[PDB]
Amino acid sequence: HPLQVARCTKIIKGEDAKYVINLKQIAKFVVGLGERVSPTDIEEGMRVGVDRSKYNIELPL
Amino acid sequence: IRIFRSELQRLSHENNVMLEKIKDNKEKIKNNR
Amino acid sequence: HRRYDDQLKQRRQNIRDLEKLYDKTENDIKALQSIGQLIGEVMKELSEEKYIVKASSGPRYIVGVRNSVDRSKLKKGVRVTLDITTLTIMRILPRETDPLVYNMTSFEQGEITFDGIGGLTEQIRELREVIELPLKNPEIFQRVGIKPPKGVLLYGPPGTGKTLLAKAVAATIGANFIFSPASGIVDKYIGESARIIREMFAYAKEHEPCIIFMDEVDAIGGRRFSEGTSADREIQRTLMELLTQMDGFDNLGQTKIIMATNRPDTLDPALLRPGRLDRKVEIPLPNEAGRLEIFKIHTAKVKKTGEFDFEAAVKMSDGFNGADIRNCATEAGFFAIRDDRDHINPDDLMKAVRKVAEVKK
Amino acid sequence: VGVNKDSYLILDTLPSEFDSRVKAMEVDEKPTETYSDVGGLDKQIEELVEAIVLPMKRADKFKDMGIRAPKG
Amino acid sequence: TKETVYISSIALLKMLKHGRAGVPMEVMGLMLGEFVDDYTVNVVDVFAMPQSGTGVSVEAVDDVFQAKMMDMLKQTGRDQMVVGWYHSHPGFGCWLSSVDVNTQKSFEQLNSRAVAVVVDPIQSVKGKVVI
Repeated sequence: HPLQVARCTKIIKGEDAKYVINLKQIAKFVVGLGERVSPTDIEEGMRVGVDRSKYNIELPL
Repeated sequence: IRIFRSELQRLSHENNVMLEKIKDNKEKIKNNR
Repeated sequence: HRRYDDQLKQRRQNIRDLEKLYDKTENDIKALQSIGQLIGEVMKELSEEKYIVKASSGPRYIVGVRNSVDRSKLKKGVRVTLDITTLTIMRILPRETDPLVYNMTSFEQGEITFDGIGGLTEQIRELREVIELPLKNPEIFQRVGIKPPKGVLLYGPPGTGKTLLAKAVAATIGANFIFSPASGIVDKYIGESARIIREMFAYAKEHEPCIIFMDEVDAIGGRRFSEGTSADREIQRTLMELLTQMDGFDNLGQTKIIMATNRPDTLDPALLRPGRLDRKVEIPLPNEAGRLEIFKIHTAKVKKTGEFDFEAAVKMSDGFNGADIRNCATEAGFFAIRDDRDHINPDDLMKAVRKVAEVKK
Repeated sequence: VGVNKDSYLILDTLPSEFDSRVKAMEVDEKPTETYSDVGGLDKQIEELVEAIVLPMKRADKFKDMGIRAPKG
Repeated sequence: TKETVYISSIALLKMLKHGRAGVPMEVMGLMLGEFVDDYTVNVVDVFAMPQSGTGVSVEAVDDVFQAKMMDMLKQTGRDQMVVGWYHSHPGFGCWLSSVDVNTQKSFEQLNSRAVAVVVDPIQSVKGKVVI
């Protein structure tokens, strides 16, 4: 599934429920500090993933 | 003797009153994060 | 009885200690509910109730007065606080357009006082009456009707106690010493170069008294190859800026500017005119008397045995600056760890003094 | 730092997890390298140990003397 | 399709005031009133629910808060049903979010029918009100 930047355009909840990785200079989204244990998931939007460079987030889908 | 006894129950109650108050704040912080 | 007291005190101590913590978290949530507020600069003031702003968050805006606002203090390039939606003037901050913390490195006071470096005493004396007195007392120069002094020049090799004299004049005034790297004043964008000089001058008046110390005036000034065009126009733009503010309507009063140059002959003759640099101090090699006063001070603050001989070291030393005396202390100290001591002794001192002599003239 | 995206207020400060060093300086943290790559350099080794290493260890000894120590 | 939803003055005033300070983080509350037959929705009062610092959500509705305000309302003599909900949502006024559609679908099954009132506070300073 190629994604090298992954918007989900204001899916909003909240603790959490936005879970969006953007890797682009403009907008730095870090989901750091070790584990979030998930079955499959960051968040929704055809684009669960963790770009080409990973701000933690150990590799769903 | 009396003075000590009457004080002491009120002090036990005031710990609970704070425990609500801090409980509420913690909830608030969670929505914000 | 006995039981009831032991709980009561301890429970009284607990409730207070918990309470301070809980209120702090509740004040925290309050502070967080607040909403952002966009920063701009006033481009020019259009009226008394309409202003033109170049936003530092957006495009160009017309913004208005709020309540109880300062209406005659908003000038070109002062940083201002504007509301997110209201778009009216919420606050005025001091002018800033360049970091203050790396393009300007600040040393509040000086590292050393101005009578602890003693044996540079002549140079101490004539820096003290040119720089300190107009800052402290602008009134005497106004009352006579003469100009306060403009610029002062330090010349000679760096670390002849050159650096000392510059740090030291600032301490006594309680000025901020502000070291500016001249190359960094070399941005390759439109007016960045203009911007940086101006901002230091503006900040010098806000945070007054202050020393703006400009190190090397041959990366932004100097006489160049021949002053043609090879990339000698970047250098020409920088110098032109210095010359225009000094000569013009702008002036130096609680902004003192200090130039530093390896040798003074290398500087443009405009800079050599009065009305740029009136004071021109030279830094020579000290006297034997001068060396003597500097050594006694230097060796004083270092712990040493009664059998130490100041008299012997001074005699061996000729052409020594503050730095050379400092080397003799540290060199001896290598021999003093070696000789298994916790203090400096004549044996350590002689060897050290001869080695520092040998390495140089 | 953690700043809210719809409220514009600083909720928290973090440590660095990804911040630049200003990439153009090269880092080798405590490479294991010995005085036994090269022999025969004894005198220079001695000189070097006094210049940096002996002060570093006997910072205290230099403090008791009262003396300035060499940073380069 | 066509319904004249009747807004009380006090509901309006309190919605514009709150909504203007509340942005850029979304704010919601509950609308009180009555259905009368059909063709008519009367809104009588409105009260705020809490803010959340990244915007209100279906996950943020809290039934205990809404409940405790109504029960206390009753002993003045304010006895109304819920007829809907208000939300700020900048850049919504003729469009709805997919989250907001789904949110409305849960709410209207509890009521008989329900309005999603979306107020925009940006063009409420331009000599017009958008609602």
